[PDB]
Amino acid sequence: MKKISRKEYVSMYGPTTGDKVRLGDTDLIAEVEHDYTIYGEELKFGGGKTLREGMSQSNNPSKEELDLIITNALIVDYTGIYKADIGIKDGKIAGIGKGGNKDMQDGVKNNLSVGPATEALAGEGLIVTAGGIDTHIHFISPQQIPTAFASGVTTMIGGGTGPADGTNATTITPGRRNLKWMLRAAEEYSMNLGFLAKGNASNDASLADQIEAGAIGFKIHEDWGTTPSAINHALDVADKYDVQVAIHTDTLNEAGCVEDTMAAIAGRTMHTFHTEGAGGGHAPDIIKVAGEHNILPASTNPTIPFTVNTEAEHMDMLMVCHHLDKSIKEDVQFADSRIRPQTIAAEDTLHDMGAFSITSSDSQAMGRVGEVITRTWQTADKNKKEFGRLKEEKGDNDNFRIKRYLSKYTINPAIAHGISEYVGSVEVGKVADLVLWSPAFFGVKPNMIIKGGFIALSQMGDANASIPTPQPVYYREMFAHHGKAKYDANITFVSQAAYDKGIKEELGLERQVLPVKNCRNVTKKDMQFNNTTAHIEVNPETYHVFVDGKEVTSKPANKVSLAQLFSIF
Amino acid sequence: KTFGKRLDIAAGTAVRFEPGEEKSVELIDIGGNRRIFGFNALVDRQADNESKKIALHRAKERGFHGAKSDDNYVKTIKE
Amino acid sequence: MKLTPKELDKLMLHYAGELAKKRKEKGIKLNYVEAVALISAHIMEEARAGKKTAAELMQEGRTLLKPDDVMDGVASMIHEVGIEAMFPDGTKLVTVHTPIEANGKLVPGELFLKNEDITINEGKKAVSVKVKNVGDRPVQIGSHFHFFEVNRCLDFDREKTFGKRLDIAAGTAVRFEPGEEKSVELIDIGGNRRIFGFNALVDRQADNESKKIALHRAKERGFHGAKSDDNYVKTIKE
Ligand code: NI
Ligand code: NI
Repeated sequence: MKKISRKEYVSMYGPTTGDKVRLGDTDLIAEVEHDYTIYGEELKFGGGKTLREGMSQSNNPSKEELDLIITNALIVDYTGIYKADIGIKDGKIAGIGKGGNKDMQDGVKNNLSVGPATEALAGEGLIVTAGGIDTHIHFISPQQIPTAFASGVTTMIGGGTGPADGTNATTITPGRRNLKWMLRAAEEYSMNLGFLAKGNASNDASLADQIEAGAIGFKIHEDWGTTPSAINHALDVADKYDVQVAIHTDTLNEAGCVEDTMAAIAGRTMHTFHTEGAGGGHAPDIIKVAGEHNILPASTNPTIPFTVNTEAEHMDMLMVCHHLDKSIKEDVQFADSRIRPQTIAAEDTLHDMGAFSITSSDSQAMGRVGEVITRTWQTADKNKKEFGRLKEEKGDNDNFRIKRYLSKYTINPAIAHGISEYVGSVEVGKVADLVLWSPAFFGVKPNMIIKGGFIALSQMGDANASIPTPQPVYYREMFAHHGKAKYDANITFVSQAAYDKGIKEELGLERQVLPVKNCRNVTKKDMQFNNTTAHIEVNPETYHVFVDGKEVTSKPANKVSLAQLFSIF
Repeated sequence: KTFGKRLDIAAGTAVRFEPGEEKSVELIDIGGNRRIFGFNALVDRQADNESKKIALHRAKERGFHGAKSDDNYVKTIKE
Repeated sequence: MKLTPKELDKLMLHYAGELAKKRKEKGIKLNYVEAVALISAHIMEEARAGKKTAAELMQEGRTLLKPDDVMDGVASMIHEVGIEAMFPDGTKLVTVHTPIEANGKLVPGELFLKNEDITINEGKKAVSVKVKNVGDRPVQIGSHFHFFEVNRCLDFDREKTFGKRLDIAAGTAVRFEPGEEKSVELIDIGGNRRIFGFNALVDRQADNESKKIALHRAKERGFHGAKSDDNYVKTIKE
């Protein structure tokens, strides 16, 4: 029973229990909480390695023989930041533990058995995390998909029909016809998709068809008329059809104020976008909504993290979203009374306190579809700087905080739109949407994006070279991104109603197709870690944001992690 | 006095009111079939002098400033 | 003699009894079954002869077997013996309670719980409230019932009780005799705090704003303590 030194061990199998990893260049320190291996029996593939016939690979596999093994993987998920082997079978997470060959290994469950049929993927040294799920996508251009994908985003929930104004302003694919188109278009892409409908309508009839037509929910956007009527109608139908509903509060306050909007929501579940304010909504309050139970708070994107140039930026954007032509009087008045450095500031803090739960993007509409994950982390690193560790933190690490910022674009959005059963976290049973992160580039530049248990895109080099490592090394589409293969590795979400009515056959969808569920039964308390409720106020004058009594405001930054250190642009 | 009317201005634009600000807007009647549906759920019908009674009544109960008062309101069979 | 399956059931039981009696007779400590039967079988005949009453047999059965008659454990086992027999007035349920006793030290499946106390509803800041039954009939409210919506007779501050349940053992309840006045203990409802049903007062999320409505409706519906309508501003949904 010889013994080796961690020094070695780690370079061999990766950080084990008690060890700590630095997320990218941020001051966020992760610590391996647990490890499922059996020191001396760990899986290694290569020349004369372990994963070989009769050895680590059973010649008498279990009738569950894995399709693919990700050896020695450091798992950072809302369920823990531990170590272990991740197994994949039939496009799903078949098992998470030891695994190898029961014929020669002490603790290998038929769940994680390695056989002639299972491929080997090294993971030691890397950090495996579930794919992100940006849920505030404005389907303006099909080019976002790929970009977002390169981020660490496997699922995109939004509304829209291309570079059309209605779409440029709101994430809504209006009507069942336009719905058909996108669902049919979706077939093309490598990235789970779900579309939202126009909640903006006080016509129950017209409101139900879109859901029966594939929509996983509704969206109430200011540009379409976010009135209490619309708001109420949408909400009710949403209940009947067990589907989610997003909202972009009535800024101009024409119909009323948040008081009214909240009164309309009648306590029903509601996923709020750019809650903070800059993204749009009831000026100035709104952000105060993120403190209520029935609300699913979400942060936009640009106003995160808080840097010296943030405020100086937004002034424009409004124009290129609400058709706020840079000239008109009425326009050039509110657009200015919305980008409050106040609300913008507290945000970060609110995100730290668990006041906010999701981190959208708003792709091409006041948000970077490729900067969700990155920012979520910066914003974390930042907060740590200014506030230090957290009270809930245990041990010399930031695990708890990590697991908070992480589930902000993984498990929390998945729940927000009833798809937490299939995706959103590295847990056995769910769809194998995983991404391997090389510690140094965590939160910004992922190694590979495996979709539905099979590589869809990864960092690839000189296709002509003698090895995959040599430059140019950018992201290149992978097999599960082509042919019929794509069809097998992706899921286009829709509603039960549609699912049952056979929307799949109806529209000849070849893509996998599942229905969204459990969307009306959830509340703020259903948000992992970020489940904090707390009556907040906002001074109409100073605009200062108060919570429970105390005042919350982060300090603007002059530099951020995960930036210029990694991209030539 | 405003029942069934819209700010007589360029189609699209709007009017702003700063907390406190006081003005006299210009507002013409709504054209088309004059079928109000939605907004604040006050009408949701045809702009009628009789439908009006209801709107005025509801706004009273709902709290909109200027919504006169309920001088012994005679309820109808649908509202 | 049209024999009902019910009758056969008994004819069988009866002899199950005869064996029993016939065994101890020969001097043998009766076991679980044997006791049970015997006891039961007795009542059946007793009801037949039409002499003793239900009330009586219910008691007299406790005098059929001495703690030295049965085996060690039997006593503890037979918590009670239920048996319906046909009395001249009709079939009746003679329930014989604890017919024998712990004349032994053995007790099958006995419980060795570890002394100490369990704290119900951990950290849940309770609150007392005056509650008087101004009605002619009694009222038992339960553990997880939205107190605020209790019978429109329990006069108290509904307002102070919005979204709360009698801080007591999960399951049990509190009784109010017409007239009786007390101060119940009631913590906030946990979970997502989604009140739906009961008296139809909330049917939403326990909100300080949803509250306004509940308080308003209870006023119109007549629940004592439901404050009053100080010029209530109606909402677009309620
Ligand atoms: Ni928006
Ligand atoms: Ni948007």
